[PDB]
Amino acid sequence: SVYKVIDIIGTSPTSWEQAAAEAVQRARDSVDDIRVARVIEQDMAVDSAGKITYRIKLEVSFKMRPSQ
Amino acid sequence: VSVYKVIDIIGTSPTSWEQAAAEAVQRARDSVDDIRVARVIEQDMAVDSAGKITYRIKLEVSFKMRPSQPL
Amino acid sequence: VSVYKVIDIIGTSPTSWEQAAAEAVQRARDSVDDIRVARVIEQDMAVDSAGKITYRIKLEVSFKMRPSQPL
Amino acid sequence: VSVYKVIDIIGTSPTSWEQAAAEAVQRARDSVDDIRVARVIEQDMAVDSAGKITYRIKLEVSFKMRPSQPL
Amino acid sequence: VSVYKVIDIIGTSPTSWEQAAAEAVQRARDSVDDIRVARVIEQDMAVDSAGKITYRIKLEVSFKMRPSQPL
Amino acid sequence: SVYKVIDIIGTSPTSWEQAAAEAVQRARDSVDDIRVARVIEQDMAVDSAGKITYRIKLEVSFKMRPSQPL
Amino acid sequence: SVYKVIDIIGTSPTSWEQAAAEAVQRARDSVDDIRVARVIEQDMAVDSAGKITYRIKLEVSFKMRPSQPL
Amino acid sequence: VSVYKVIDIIGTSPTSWEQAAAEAVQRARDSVDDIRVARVIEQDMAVDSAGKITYRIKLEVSFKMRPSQPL
Amino acid sequence: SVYKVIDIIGTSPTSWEQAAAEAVQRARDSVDDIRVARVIEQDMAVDSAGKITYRIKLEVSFKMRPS
Amino acid sequence: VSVYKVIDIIGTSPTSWEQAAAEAVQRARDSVDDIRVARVIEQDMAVDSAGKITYRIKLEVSFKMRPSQPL
Amino acid sequence: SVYKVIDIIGTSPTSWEQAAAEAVQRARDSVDDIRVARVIEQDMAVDSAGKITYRIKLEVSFKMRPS
Amino acid sequence: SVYKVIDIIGTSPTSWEQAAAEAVQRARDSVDDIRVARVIEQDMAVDSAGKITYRIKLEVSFKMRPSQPL
Ligand SMILES: [Ca+2]
Ligand SMILES: [Ca+2]
Ligand SMILES: [Ca+2]
Ligand SMILES: [Ca+2]
Ligand SMILES: [Pt+2]
Ligand SMILES: [Pt+2]
Ligand SMILES: [Pt+2]
Repeated sequence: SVYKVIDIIGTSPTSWEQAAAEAVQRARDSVDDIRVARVIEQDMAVDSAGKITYRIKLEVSFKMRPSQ
Repeated sequence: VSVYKVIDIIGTSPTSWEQAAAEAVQRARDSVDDIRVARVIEQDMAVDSAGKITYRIKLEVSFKMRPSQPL
Repeated sequence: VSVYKVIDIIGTSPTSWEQAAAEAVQRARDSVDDIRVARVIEQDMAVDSAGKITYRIKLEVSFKMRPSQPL
Repeated sequence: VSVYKVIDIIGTSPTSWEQAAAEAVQRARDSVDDIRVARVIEQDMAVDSAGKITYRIKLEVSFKMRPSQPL
Repeated sequence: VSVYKVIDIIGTSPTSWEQAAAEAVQRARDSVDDIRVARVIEQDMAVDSAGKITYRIKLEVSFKMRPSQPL
Repeated sequence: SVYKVIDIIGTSPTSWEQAAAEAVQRARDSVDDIRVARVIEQDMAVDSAGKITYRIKLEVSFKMRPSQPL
Repeated sequence: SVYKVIDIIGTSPTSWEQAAAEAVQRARDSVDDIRVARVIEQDMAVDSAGKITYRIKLEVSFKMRPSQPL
Repeated sequence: VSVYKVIDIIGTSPTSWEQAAAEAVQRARDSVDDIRVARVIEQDMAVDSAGKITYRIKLEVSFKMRPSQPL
Repeated sequence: SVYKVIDIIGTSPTSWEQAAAEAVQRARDSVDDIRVARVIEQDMAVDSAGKITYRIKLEVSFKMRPS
Repeated sequence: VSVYKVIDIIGTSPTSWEQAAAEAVQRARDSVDDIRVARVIEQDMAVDSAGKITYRIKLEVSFKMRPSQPL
Repeated sequence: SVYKVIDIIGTSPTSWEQAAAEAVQRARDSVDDIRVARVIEQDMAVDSAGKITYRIKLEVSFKMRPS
Repeated sequence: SVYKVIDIIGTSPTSWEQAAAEAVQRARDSVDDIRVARVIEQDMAVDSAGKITYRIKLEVSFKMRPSQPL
């Protein structure tokens, strides 16, 4: 009945959707009761060749197990 | 003499935020016939226990009120 | 008990944001009798190709929900 | 459901913002019963010339948009 | 005339945010007397070294200034 | 040098500019120091007959005199 | 298509609408496809005599044309 | 020169937002001694299919960062 | 060094990503030096046949040469 | 019953935003000894007509209400 | 009377004040009427060896001159 | 590449810059890939003697790794 909230950033060369999804799946590997991920910010990183990386910051909350 | 109402509406899709937006815009157009702009207010995802993702988006749209229509 | 609905409306005017706002409020009062305040949320101008300006203003108002009005 | 309606509503109470919010939610649930989350947008108090306080709260709620339901 | 001053004030209580607000509004009403609405701007808690909580709330109120009152 | 900041509301049946000018002139009654007023918020009161009052909240700042309260 | 966004400030002794109109016209003298100007901020400057100038900041967008720097 | 860690946590309770906030403070103090302020970030309510309400509240807390353990 | 910051809008019938990349590619035509573009706002234009245009407003910053 | 006033104040300095803030706080403390925290709200610079910069900073401070600081 | 508004970023190895001073002085090379610069955002770049650059984004306005 | 983002507060009697460098330095003890720190909030504490402590809240992000559990 008490949850930790954290922000994470996903990235992808394909889409904000895939960057988000990757980040949520990685989070689920280790905290395992994420129900909602809220989009906080979106941006793009760009290199000199013009390759774009889509980056997305998400807020996810998870039930804290009786631990520190 | 033109007064508009503004509402928020949410679309959802397994595919994308663009698809979730398009669903909500289509449903709004079935109710009113002068929507020209829909602004993105918030985006999120819902994740079910099996890890299936649904993309969700809240849009703000305005449309001209008809005389006598309720608030 | 008493519960209220809040909505956002946009008035428009070739003259002023005050006139656009008064038009929106008067239209609102044609439907509900209990509006005593209207908060300004946003203002803009639309411009056509001749340069004719329409002042536009988004207002938030609230009013009592009547039970015989479906949500 | 691919589309959800969103509305903002205000509840009031002489006793708590929690009561003001529960009343607003329960009144909305009378009309649409799949409301699962209500977000607090704004809180205030009205104070009458005797000093009597009314707690007021504005909530945003969403629910599946029905066929033939206005936006 | 009819110019108002707008100020923020914080009330505190071990019991609730509503009581902390009531304390602040009652205190303000004995100095300035035409306060009709108090808006909640921020809420927090102070926790002491023993773990006792003090709920604290920042409110915005406006009151009519006397014709000659300094700023 | 240190400046006090205050927020004030003016009102008018006619315009927000008048509402603002009224608030600003009242401020100028006890301080020759006001050079900018920022609009923070705008609304209208509407009475039962539907008469409108435009109201506007402004922020002003001015030098703190060594004997004034904050 | 791709567009440029800019903020501009108009001023007037008369009204925020006139300040805004004036800035918009100025903008339109250079580009023909401004369709909306969003109000971002309003303020007033006030001189030592208490004379008021209404000032308004607006955000406008227009199609960027080859003969146009960023 | 000291460094502090900042985290956000959410408490919940069927009773009130004050109680939801106290549950989250209690849980935080099980791990750290020196939380002294908890700022309210957001409040909402979750409503189950039976109409039962749970009050939820997101708090931001800071405390001394110790050389061990995570940023 | 000193950088200029500008806002630009890209549009696409396909996606906000395509609208953004269009806008960034065009910016890098006038100044190759852009490394990040932050999304500021997103919206859609909808015509009377219900055809959607996705639009996105980006902030970019670049080394001021001027020149 | 413990109620606090909140005010905004601005300090200025040709040297730094730190010195600007410190000047404001020191002036505030000349009147009210118990100010312990000041939050930065905004920073800017005023620039004169041959390039001299003045750093300015707006701070928010709170302190227990008292009749020598009416409001 | 009409004014142009722009955002600019300055950097410094030593302070946000100096980073700001630099951006303001660079703007003044091009325009004469700048009277206020508002701070929008502050950040720091940090290289792989731990060296810090203070960066600041300012908004400035000035009268827009003919053409 | 998935990153974690956290907020951290540095303090210093010297300046907000030095308070920021303190928090950045401390974070570098834990992770090595921090390249930018964004300022979120600034404040000061002041003691009864007028001694000031500058405080600054920074947001930083770094690639996820076992030693920095979520
Ligand atoms: Ca309560
Ligand atoms: Ca006007
Ligand atoms: Ca997409
Ligand atoms: Ca400094
Ligand atoms: Pt220790
Ligand atoms: Pt008093
Ligand atoms: Pt891990």
